[PDB]
Amino acid sequence: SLPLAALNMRVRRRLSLFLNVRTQVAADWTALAEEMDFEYLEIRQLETQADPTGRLLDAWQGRPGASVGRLLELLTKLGRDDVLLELGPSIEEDCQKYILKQQ
Amino acid sequence: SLPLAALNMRVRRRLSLFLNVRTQVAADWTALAEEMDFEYLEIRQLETQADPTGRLLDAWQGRPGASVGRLLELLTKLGRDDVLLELGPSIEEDCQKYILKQQ
Amino acid sequence: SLPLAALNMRVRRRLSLFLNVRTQVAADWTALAEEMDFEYLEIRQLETQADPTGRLLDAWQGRPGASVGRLLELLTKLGRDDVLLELGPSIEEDCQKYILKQQ
Amino acid sequence: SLPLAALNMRVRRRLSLFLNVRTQVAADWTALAEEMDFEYLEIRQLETQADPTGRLLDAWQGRPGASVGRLLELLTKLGRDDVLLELGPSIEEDCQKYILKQQ
Amino acid sequence: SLPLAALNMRVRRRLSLFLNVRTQVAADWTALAEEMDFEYLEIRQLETQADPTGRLLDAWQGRPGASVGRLLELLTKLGRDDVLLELGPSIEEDCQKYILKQQ
Amino acid sequence: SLPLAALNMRVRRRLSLFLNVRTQVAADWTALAEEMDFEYLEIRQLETQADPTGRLLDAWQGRPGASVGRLLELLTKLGRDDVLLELGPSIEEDCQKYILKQQ
Amino acid sequence: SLPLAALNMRVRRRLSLFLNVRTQVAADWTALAEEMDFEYLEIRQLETQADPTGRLLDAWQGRPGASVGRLLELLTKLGRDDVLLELGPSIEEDCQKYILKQQ
Amino acid sequence: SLPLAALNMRVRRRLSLFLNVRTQVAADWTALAEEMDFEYLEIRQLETQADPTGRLLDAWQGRPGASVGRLLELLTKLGRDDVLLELGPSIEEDCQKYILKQQ
Amino acid sequence: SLPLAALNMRVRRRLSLFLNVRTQVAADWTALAEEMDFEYLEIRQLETQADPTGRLLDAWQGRPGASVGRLLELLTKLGRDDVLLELGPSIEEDCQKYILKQQ
Amino acid sequence: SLPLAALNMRVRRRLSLFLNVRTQVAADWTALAEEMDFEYLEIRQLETQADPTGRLLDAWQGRPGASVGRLLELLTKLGRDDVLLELGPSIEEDCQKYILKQQ
Amino acid sequence: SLPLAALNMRVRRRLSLFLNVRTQVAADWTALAEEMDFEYLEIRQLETQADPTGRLLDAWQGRPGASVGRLLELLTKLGRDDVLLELGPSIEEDCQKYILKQQ
Amino acid sequence: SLPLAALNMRVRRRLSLFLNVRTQVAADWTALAEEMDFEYLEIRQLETQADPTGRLLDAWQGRPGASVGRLLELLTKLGRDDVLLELGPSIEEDCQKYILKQQ
Amino acid sequence: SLPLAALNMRVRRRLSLFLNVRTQVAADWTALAEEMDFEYLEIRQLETQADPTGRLLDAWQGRPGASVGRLLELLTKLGRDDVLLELGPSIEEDCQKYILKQQ
Repeated sequence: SLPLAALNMRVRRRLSLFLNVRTQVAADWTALAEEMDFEYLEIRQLETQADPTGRLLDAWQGRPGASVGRLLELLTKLGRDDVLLELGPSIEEDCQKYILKQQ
Repeated sequence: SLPLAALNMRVRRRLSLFLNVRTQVAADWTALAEEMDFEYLEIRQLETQADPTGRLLDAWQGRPGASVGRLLELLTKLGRDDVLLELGPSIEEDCQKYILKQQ
Repeated sequence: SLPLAALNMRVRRRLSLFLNVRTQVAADWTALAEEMDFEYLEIRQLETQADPTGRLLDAWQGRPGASVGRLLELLTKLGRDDVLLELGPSIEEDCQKYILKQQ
Repeated sequence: SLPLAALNMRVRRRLSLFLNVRTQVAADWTALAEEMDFEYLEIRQLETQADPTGRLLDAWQGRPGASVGRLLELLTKLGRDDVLLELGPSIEEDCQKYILKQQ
Repeated sequence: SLPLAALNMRVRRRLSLFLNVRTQVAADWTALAEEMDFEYLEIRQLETQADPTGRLLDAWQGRPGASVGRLLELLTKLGRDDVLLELGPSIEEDCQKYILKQQ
Repeated sequence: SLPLAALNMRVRRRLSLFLNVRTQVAADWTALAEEMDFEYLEIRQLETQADPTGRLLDAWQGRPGASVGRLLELLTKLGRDDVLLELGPSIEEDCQKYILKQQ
Repeated sequence: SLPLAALNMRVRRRLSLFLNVRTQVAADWTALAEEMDFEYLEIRQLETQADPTGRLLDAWQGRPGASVGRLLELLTKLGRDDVLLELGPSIEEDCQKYILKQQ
Repeated sequence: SLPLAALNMRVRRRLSLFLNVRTQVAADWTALAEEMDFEYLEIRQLETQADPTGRLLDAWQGRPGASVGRLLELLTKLGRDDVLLELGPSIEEDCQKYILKQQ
Repeated sequence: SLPLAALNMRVRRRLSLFLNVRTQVAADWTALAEEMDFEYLEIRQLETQADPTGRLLDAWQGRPGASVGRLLELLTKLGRDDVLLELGPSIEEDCQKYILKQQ
Repeated sequence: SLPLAALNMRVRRRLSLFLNVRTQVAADWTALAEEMDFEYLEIRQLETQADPTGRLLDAWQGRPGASVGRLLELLTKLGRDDVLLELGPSIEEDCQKYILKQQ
Repeated sequence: SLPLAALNMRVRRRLSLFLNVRTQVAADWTALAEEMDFEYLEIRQLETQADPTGRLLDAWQGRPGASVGRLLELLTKLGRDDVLLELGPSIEEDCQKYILKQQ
Repeated sequence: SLPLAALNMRVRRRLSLFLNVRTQVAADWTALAEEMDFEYLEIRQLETQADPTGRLLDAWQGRPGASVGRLLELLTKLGRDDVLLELGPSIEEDCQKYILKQQ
Repeated sequence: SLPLAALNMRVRRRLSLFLNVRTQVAADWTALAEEMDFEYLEIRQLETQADPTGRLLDAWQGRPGASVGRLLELLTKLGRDDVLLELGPSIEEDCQKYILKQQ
């Protein structure tokens, strides 16, 4: 559907709080980065700078498959329903704000 | 119900004091880790780093069945009523604080 | 009320010292930029150049809702009462100077 | 087809919002600048001044292969379909305005 | 009283030496971060970057209850009188310097 | 053949689960680190940081003999056929993905 | 067949209760350790640390002949049918769980 | 008097050599940990990690009664005059060094 | 031979992906920076800013020994044949493009 | 004595190499910035931009106490005799050049 | 020899591409500006406007030591042989054109 | 004599391999840190970040007694002649390189 | 001669298998630890952690008399010719590998 420029700073910080908690067992932002067809060296470069989830979403702005619904189904494919229950209405509320800005 | 981000540092330390006392006979954090569908190698990786209960709860943040009530009923399924009598009101008090933060 | 041209260089530097301290947790200038209906790409463009709070106030000069009182109530909506206690009398003192310049 | 003077300020700002978000992994304006046969020192000179995408399009005004359709196919060669879905109708609407100005 | 901008780099380093010694038993900076109404994911994000006490004080700059006396009474509520006996006169000496800078 | 940048995060975590189970009798990651011509002090430095198998593979990125097939035959020389039966098809599936990324 | 990572913590504790009862006459874990081609000094090193059956199974993770069926036939070769009658269905139930995790 | 930050690494290792020799009869570091008002689960958590005397002194850094003279009188209350005869002049020599660092 | 202005953005990013993976054991970009006669404080200054390999190549633009072949033989002297097998044809392809631009 | 315009680019880079190595323990440029009566928010603003020592000396150009000898005695008050032994003759050589330019 | 009016726009742009790449480590145009006896405030004024190398050469038009050979030996004194190998024949070709214009 | 900026990355890594092997009995980097008049909380802060020997040498850059010969005699005072026999000629070879850079 | 960093993981495990078999009559690792001038409390601290021979060799890395030949003659002074007949060629083979690494 619509690109990830609809997601403003408040949602993109709340995704960061969940996803850059770096765990060796479960699906942190590196599992998401692998599901978005990033090379290992790209993920390893994103590990260095702070907020790697935000830089991951910035690097996944211009990619041939990127959208908001693709992000919401990749977060379901990872099984992390932690984020879709809290960022459920906020992502829709920032979708409708971007649509109203496009009028 | 609500995710394990409602559980702040004070409760998550008091669960750690009970659960990472590693016993060969009774139900320590490894029995809880088995009840949360972790592989043996995941539990064996969590044994290495300090506070394995806290890293266990961090790795069980994003999992398809995780919640606070699921944790409270898995601690009942293990029979450890040691923790539910002391962390009874504290888990509710940090549930209501997270709800009030969501307003 | 009156536009943000009443705010001269001394107040606009003291807002910059508080607001462009970039934090991942609390409300820096990006939370304020989101509260003023800026797109994510606008905020991301303002991050690049130095003094992003000053360029944020320059980009919020000509906007349909902009005023001094709107700024003072958006800084209350973010909860940052750090700035309203120190820039309390200075914003009024530069309001009254702009009024006296209009005579 | 027709040169890049057909692209007025509104499209050239919306390309700037997408393309000068400088990422180390994906295709920002420097990948586009490399696809338009610029030397490394030219791109390095364009990095210094603000809005490097606008100065990139100004430096690619007079070049032997430059057109609007060449820009639209170089943005497809980079795979960034982020911009062609939002700047789809606007580039055509400013093409038809330039044609009507030529009568 | 007065905000935490009165606390310069020397005091803010000496608080860091005491408070980011991370202990599982006593009150390190995470107990202080919980006493300042931070979510678990905020504290978990502050654990990642170096000097978490300094980033904790930066994130507690703009918060509705923040002051120097609030910090001095939260360090008493944690019972850590280690810091109030050594940073006793230094916090007052940097309070009086900030007051003299305000004249 | 092809370098270890073909091995993305999912395989490199599954090698970590088998290989950093530290045993005194059998061949854990330290036997593999010795087979890759590392000094004792290098292995002793890799023991300190978490995920020593991942940091071992990162330190064996740029080495004169490193490849994917060299890793698969060093894991056979150690006799650990535990990993080649489960990471059999996954290493080939991430080889073919890296080849398709090179086109 | 499938490796010993299928055996989670509950089965690996119930094997430990039977097998590390150290007897001079019958077949405890040292007879099993001899049947798995361990040297005397390896078994003597495993005697020192607590739960020697669990460390024995960890040291027999990566070995050229190790599997679950090999363990079940070595426990038959020792004649200990004490364990195969109680850990009969549990080893199959944790085999099928590992297969379902591999999907 | 003065806090336990006066005690540097050499004294804190020599206390560790005496006190973490774990005896069932006499007063090792657990008797000292009980005399410093630690809960049983705190002491049981300190038993797990290596150098429990050093982690005990780190956890007794910020506590309402902690000082160097309190430590020297709690080691007298336990009757262990083994440590006060060898760490007699060294604790004073590191007290006077901390005082000279405070000037 | 020819200077490092022949190396455009695509090669200079692919060198960055390999070389700024910062390892304590092997030869990352700091070993290369030492082989190019940089002082420790220069390398320590280059560590601070992002993409230190790109800023390293920019600081090694104007140096008395710098060329493309010198870079290719210093990457052989470090033994990193990881980069010469993938950036083999690309460095020649951007050499021949710079020569054709010089005509 | 004479102002800091006597210090040209070569000395001001060599002070930068020593002083902006950011350490948590010793006296980097932030201790010097505190000794020159800068507020915490000023130092925090200078941390953001690259070469903070050079921007620190630029912000300490016009200040009521600034001179070259004041800088040389503040670098002695911090105890950093690292810089006065190497930038000993160079600061005098650029003092005498500024005097000869004033004739 | 002959003044810098012999250097036309094409050479003066190619010197600009090399020299105004602003590096903190090597010799950019500010090292050249220091070698031509400019004050720090002059160089700091030249930093503000775009193409600082061209404005540097314009400000070094009328100076008592300025010539083309002085520029070619100051670029050798800085060790930047990057520019003398590419702007070797072009500076001579624009010297001979200026001589032929003087006839 | 000469400061620790003479010691480049290769020597400073080889000191790190010997000195940050953390032992409870012998003289690791913490004994060296105590011999260089660091407080316990400084050493405890240096323990947290990786390569504590390198950060120890960075924090001992600007200190009133620091030099290369002081380091070589403090490593003799600790009795560690392990490092002076292997880093014997390398420290002199990087001393003479720094002297030749000073010319 | 050469230090104990020449002894890699395979020899250091084979010494551990012989030497940490703890006997009350013969010469285990504690007799060797006494022959290397360790205090009783040091040996008693090394008894606690697993592989006490490896931690004994790590604590005897930096000691004024430590070498490989000193170890081989202290194992002869204890009369244990069990280890010199099996670790005869392996210690020489890892000596020659360390020499070839020093080239």
